[PDB]
Amino acid sequence: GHSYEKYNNWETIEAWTKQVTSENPDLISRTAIGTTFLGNNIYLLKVGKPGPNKPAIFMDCGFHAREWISHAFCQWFVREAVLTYGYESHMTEFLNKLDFYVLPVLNIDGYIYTWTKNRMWRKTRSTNAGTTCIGTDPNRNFDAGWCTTGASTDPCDETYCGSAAESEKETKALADFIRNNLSSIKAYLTIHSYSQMILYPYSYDYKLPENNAELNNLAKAAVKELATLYGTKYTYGPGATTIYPAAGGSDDWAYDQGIKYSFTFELRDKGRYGFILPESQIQATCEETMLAIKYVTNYVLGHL
Amino acid sequence: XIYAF
Ligand SMILES: [Zn+2]
Repeated sequence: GHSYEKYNNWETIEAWTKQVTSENPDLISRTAIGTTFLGNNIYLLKVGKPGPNKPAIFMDCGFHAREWISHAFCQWFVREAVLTYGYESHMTEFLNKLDFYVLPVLNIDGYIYTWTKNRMWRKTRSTNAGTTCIGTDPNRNFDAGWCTTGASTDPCDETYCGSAAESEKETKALADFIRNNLSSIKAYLTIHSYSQMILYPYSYDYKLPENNAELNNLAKAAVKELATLYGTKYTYGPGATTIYPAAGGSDDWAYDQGIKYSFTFELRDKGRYGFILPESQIQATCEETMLAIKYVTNYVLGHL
Repeated sequence: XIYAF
């Protein structure tokens, strides 16, 4: 069955999205924002106490198939939201004043594949013209300096940027949903591993966002809150100089749509286990990440 | 998450 303490396969995660919404209709509603290449449903959980014209924070997990602690965290977040609402004053104020759009797994097809065939798969599972090589890197497929740097035009590479921007059903679906909801989404958070980083734009170029100083201080403060629990050390900064130049990412794209608070989160660890983080580390990773997420939420709330 | 950075 489903556990928050273990990695769950897609069948279990899908059944969980229905069940947790079913058990908490007062705090959660579910939709799909599109389907994947292989016809799976890209679910989105709207977490919050329903009200007219509320602002929102958008968070996705599972961009990259093999980064399983990412998927894990979205599920953890949702449970913590429903558990502490009415019991922990901050989360209670958060759910009352805004919504969280939580997209638990974006790249469902790749995720299934990491379970069925290849644990180290990263990309989507779509076919490509002129080759047998499979998949596009969803985080190289967004219309942000698309395919100009840090991406590959070779479908056989794990940073393949796609035949065109948003060529992928999954990424077009995410981009469509965000455009269509631009006026309410105030922050964009996308969960990855591993590196222990909080990154903001830009990555597709060395330029800096006009609110660079704000973004940097918020990341700084977030990294601090995160450390308070277990002393886990994160680093922070513009993607381009903080890890590497890479075009077509969703964080940069979201920011250029006008969402001023845009962050990629790289969770545990720093390489000892890498993508194959032991399940015994799930709870600790998620707990400390919550503090960073909640700090940002609080900040966004006082800067509407 | 690109290998091997
Ligand atoms: Zn990643």
